Amino acid sequence: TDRVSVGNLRIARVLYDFVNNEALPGTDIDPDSFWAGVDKVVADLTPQNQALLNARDELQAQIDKWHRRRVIEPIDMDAYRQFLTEIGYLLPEPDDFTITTSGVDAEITTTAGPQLVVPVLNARFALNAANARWGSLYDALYGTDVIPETDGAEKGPTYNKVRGDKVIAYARKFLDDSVPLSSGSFGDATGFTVQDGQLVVALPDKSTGLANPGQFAGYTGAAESPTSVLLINHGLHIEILIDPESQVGTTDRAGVKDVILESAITTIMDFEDSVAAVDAADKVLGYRNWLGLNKGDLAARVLNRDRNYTAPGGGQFTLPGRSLMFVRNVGHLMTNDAIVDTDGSEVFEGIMDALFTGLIAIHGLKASDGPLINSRTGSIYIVKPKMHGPAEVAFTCELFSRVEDVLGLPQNTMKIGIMDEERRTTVNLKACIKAAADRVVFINTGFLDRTGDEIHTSMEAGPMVRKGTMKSQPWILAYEDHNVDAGLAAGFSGRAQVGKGMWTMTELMADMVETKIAQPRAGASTAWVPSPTAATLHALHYHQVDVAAVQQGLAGKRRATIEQLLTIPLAKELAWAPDEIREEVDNNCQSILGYVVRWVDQGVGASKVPDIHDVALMEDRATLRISSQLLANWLRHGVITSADVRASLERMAPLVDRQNAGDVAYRPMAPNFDDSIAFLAAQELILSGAQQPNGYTEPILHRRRREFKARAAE
Ligand SMILES: O=C(O)c1cc(-c2ccc(Cl)s2)on1
Ligand SMILES: [Mg+2]
Repeated sequence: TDRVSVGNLRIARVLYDFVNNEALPGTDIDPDSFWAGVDKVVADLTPQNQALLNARDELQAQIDKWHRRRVIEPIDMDAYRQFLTEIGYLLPEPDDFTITTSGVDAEITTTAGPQLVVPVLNARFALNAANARWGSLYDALYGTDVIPETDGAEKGPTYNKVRGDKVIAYARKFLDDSVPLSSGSFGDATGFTVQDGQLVVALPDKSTGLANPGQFAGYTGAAESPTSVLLINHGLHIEILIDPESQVGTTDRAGVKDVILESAITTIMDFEDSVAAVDAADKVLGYRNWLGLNKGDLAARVLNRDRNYTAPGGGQFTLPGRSLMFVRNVGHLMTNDAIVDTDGSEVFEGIMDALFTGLIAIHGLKASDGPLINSRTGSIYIVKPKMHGPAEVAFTCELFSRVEDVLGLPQNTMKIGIMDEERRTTVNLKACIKAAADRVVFINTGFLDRTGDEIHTSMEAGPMVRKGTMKSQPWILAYEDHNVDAGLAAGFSGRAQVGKGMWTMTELMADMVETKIAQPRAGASTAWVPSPTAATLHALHYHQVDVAAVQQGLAGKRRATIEQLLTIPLAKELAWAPDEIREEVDNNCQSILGYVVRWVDQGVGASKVPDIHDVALMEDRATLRISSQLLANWLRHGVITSADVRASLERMAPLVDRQNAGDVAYRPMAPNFDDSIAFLAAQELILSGAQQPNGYTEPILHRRRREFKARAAE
């Protein structure tokens, strides 16, 4: 074949060449000893990796049997919880502690703000995310529905002045609320001056300074009529751009051209649920973009330089122009044929990701060719998804230690962002944080994956409530609060991020601005957004809410009990009219088909996907886990029949077809269903759902995408 032998490993040539030619030079790692390290790490850690995956299985089987041997009305929580304890699912909670993680950048320890997640296989997206640290508020307001397209203020082929004026008024209001003047409002401002280290704002009748002079952070141009004024509020920068000669500036009372907000403070470059990578060629493409980002030479459009300002006093300084990058590795489950052993057995992809994304990240710790791209404090930031419990966390930390040795990095260089998205992590969260107490830089919650796990875990208990209902169930509200509580009690405030989930409705920005404010109000120092535009709008929330104060107020509170966490989301007796059952089935089948068809046919793992009511959603692969699990649960307990499932898939497929009309490379699923690899993938996810380990959709998706790629190669 086309593989390179390195001890017991057989490495795909594309990967071997990529690493030797592009990734290794400049790192001062001996190529030969790097590869020997790969072979030794893979050999040493593979059995523990497999042991952990079998443990998930054995635990799940015991819970399955517990439910099946019982026939009682409601679950006896006391009994249930004692059972989870005996079998090792629920572990004892350790004593209080404070995390000791060190060498972490300010963006993570201190600054509260939006966090972008983007598919690393899409160079354009990744570049846009990296540059999304600063974004135009005017663009974000004019371009979306945050300013209503009421009569007269609608978006046309060209500039609407009525609408522009609403934009301007909106941002004036933001400035008054965020950086208030001593007297009067920015709405009446006439000009900006810097007089002896102090900001002077001219009003029609008088002039005034800031109510808090310290929020003045700097300017550009001459103090006597600056080209911009830089402000700071809750650690986030705001920049007023001054230019009376611009399209918008000409019509403005102070000649203001735009307001620029520091938005995406950090970004997660994603190798997991937002991308489709099923072989060596797909992995190399992702690795190559990750390398381009870290070397700062990725182009598809390039990376921004830092921003230059004059201090208020008159000196000079500089602010980062790029979002600080994390990478999200895949989790413990999947293998990938980018490397096989002599037996033909695929190597664990999570193990490979640590080695290769870790190797590659070394470049971000040094000079691009300009200044060094990423971490100035010398850290590598890796998000590790889908872990179940503190043993799996300890394993990931040991994998990182071993990689650090192979790479010649100081111990604890590789920091860990722990996703709390699996039930066995949730109920043992404190122990999970403790297992990573010297590497952890965040914890984070989310709707989709965690709900998918909830469904699979109690699959045998009975029929679950509908998908839309899940978002307001006691278990999940408790899960959200417990996560914040565990983080703050572990000393995250001032040290590590406490993060919340993605806003998926990309076009519903008015709704996001209205509702997402709940997350920083709950003490989240960060939350996920789908686009640079959403990052700029969500940044508004951090100007309104003092997250640090919120966190300080929550300290010491125990707002969720183990009993609440363990409250299974079972439907009541006879909860749904027949029409309601049908809507939910259609809803879920459309969700699966819509996402699956792009994934299997085009290898796209994230995009704006129209839902059943044509609302544009940007969800990752976890949308598949939840939908397939709910349908599998409804089929399992006799809520619906296999003909209902079939009929819905067939009803939804043409709909998904016409929803993809704009796409030149799209191939329809209807009417030849059993010919469409994608349609068959969607069906398999449902009918085999209950048998997939923890409801994970990767084994099936990966197989079907590989099958599609093979067909197309003929
Ligand atoms: O719903 C989620 O959890 C989620 C959505 C995404 C996205 C990846 C790329 C985008 Cl662009 S949005 O990542 N996680
Ligand atoms: Mg997830």
